[PDB]
Amino acid sequence: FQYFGSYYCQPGRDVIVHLFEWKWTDIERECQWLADHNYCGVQVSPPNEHRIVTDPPYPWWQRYQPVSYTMNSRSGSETQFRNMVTTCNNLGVYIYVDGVLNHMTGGGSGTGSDGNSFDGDSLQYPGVPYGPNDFHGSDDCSTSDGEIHDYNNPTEVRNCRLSGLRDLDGSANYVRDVEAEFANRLIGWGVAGFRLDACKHMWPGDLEAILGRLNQLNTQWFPAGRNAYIYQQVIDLGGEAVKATEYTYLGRVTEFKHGQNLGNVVRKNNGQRLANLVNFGEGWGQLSGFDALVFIDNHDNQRGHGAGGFGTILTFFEANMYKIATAFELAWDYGHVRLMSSYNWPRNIVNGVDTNDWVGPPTNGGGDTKDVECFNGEWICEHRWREMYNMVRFHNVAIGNPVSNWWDNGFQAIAFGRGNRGFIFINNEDFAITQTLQTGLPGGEYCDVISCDNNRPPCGNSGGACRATVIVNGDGTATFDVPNGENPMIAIHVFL
Ligand SMILES: OC[C@H]1O[C@H](O[C@H]2[C@H](O)[C@@H](O)[C@@H](O[C@H]3[C@H](O)[C@@H](O)[C@@H](O[C@H]4[C@H](O)[C@@H](O)[C@@H](O[C@H]5[C@H](O)[C@@H](O)[C@@H](O[C@H]6[C@H](O)[C@@H](O)[C@@H](O)O[C@@H]6CO)O[C@@H]5CO)O[C@@H]4CO)O[C@@H]3CO)O[C@@H]2CO)[C@H](O)[C@@H](O)[C@@H]1O
Ligand SMILES: OC[C@H]1O[C@H](O[C@H]2[C@H](O)[C@@H](O)[C@@H](O[C@H]3[C@H](O)[C@@H](O)[C@@H](O[C@H]4[C@H](O)[C@@H](O)[C@@H](O)O[C@@H]4CO)O[C@@H]3CO)O[C@@H]2CO)[C@H](O)[C@@H](O)[C@@H]1O
Ligand SMILES: [Ca+2]
Ligand SMILES: [Cl-]
Repeated sequence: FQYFGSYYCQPGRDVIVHLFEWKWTDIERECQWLADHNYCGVQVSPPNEHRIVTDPPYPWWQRYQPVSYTMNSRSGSETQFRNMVTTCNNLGVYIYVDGVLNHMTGGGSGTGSDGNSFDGDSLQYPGVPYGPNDFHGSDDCSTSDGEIHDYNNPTEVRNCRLSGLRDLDGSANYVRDVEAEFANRLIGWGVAGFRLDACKHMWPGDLEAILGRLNQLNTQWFPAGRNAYIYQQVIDLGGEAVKATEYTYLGRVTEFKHGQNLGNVVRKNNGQRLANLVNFGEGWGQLSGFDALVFIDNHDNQRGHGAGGFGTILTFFEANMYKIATAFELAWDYGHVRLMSSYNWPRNIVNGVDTNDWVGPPTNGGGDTKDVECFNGEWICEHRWREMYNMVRFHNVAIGNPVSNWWDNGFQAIAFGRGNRGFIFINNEDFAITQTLQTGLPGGEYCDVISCDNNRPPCGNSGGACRATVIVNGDGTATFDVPNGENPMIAIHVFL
């Protein structure tokens, strides 16, 4: 039985970006920028035919209610999808499909994004086709409303309806065949892998049966005999009967503890200290790095969906702390890193819940999506922020080097290197620090890539606040002058 947790990237590329609700034409155009900045790939929103919800008007979450496995979605047509995949693959930037296999729609009836009808009440999905026999039901789920309530009951979690979403019978050969045909069609077009939605709600044995039906990647671009890359969404913050460790034998698993812990640390919640990150990773009770897909925030928890709440996870709304957490995550050596890329919406937290957590992407009406224009107040484009992409370059130069030359002052300042390739100093204190440290880097003149454009003089001041150059002495020490406040961190590194 094959393992699907290994990704495939061009040399010098590694980090993934979730281009949440981006249209295919925009992702196709973005792949040139992503390749130039040595990102490895893109997670795309569910591309199959999905529900069109008009009350409320065209929420993002309509794409998590499949109507069929045809390929006309809010992000564009099948033609536009295949154009995107071909162009991106040709640039060495790969595509990971948000694959929604646990369920179809909730209740009610309507027309999906490709003109096929559905009826959640009668369990009729003629575009597939699925009927009542293809779903779990009262024989499989004994809760009074048929929905999931008790996360200490694995059978309930896996056989009942997640928030009323009609729950497919993943044990049936027909459903396994239909879902593998969908995945294999995507793979045949050049898709490199999948973010598998709601895997906590599916039996690992059913996922194993589906994955065992997959074809290997398309050799127009990928090496012969290469399994697709599979990472599985399982929210495991402890204290439940379904565990992430149940899924790691199939592929990687989303490590939600990672963003919870880094959010709490950088926020200094309940007396947390940055110095505690000295052993961050598996030693914090998390998955092994090889098993983990890691990220500061995702499309659910930036808007309170999933575990819930707004006092821990860091997002673009907390931009300064968010950059600190992401910089640490990119400079560290733990997990496959995914960066969220968001759109703005009128987040309105009332009694701990965002009342507008349903709002979809920038739109002119009718359920369309507007062309991306980064930094216009509608598209956030975190992956295009200099502090992000320069730390992606830092991360790339550092690939294969362990953490070295760790230093901490005991509280909210840390520093560490990656072999002889890069060094970062993070000052999360409310004061300024002047500290000479062994960097492990060759002597020379370096630029702070958090504030400057380049890694060596001329440093480049496109952001307007490029700091004075950092001198690494012949002995490898450098004196770091890091004021507290905005971007309170200095990162330096060598060239490839
Ligand atoms: O139709 C009848 C039906 O109406 C109501 O339900 C509807 C609901 O109000 C409406 O918002 C929508 O549901 C959305 C959902 O709100 C969105 O979040 C989105 O859900 C997908 C999500 O984006 C995915 O990333 C993925 O995340 C899931 C996890 O896989 C789950 O495990 C679960 O996390 C739980 C976690 O595991 C636990 O440890 C604990 O922390 O609690 C968490 C749950 O709070 O939830 C997350 C986040 O949703 O999977 C989701 C599904 O793909 O998209 C949904 C579909 O559009 O549609 C509902 C159906 O109409 C009403 O509430 C029902 O009672 C009623 O039967
Ligand atoms: O070439 C395009 C642009 O490049 C340069 O802009 C950079 C910035 O120098 C970076 O600092 C960063 O900008 C982020 C910023 O770090 C982040 O804090 C956030 O700022 C928001 C803020 O959250 C919000 O409160 C409010 O004040 O609006 C700010 C943004 O206007 O988001 C910024 C990105 O929008 O990344 C950009 C792009 O790399 C250069 O300075 C620009 O002149 C240039 O157009
Ligand atoms: Ca299920
Ligand atoms: Cl996810």
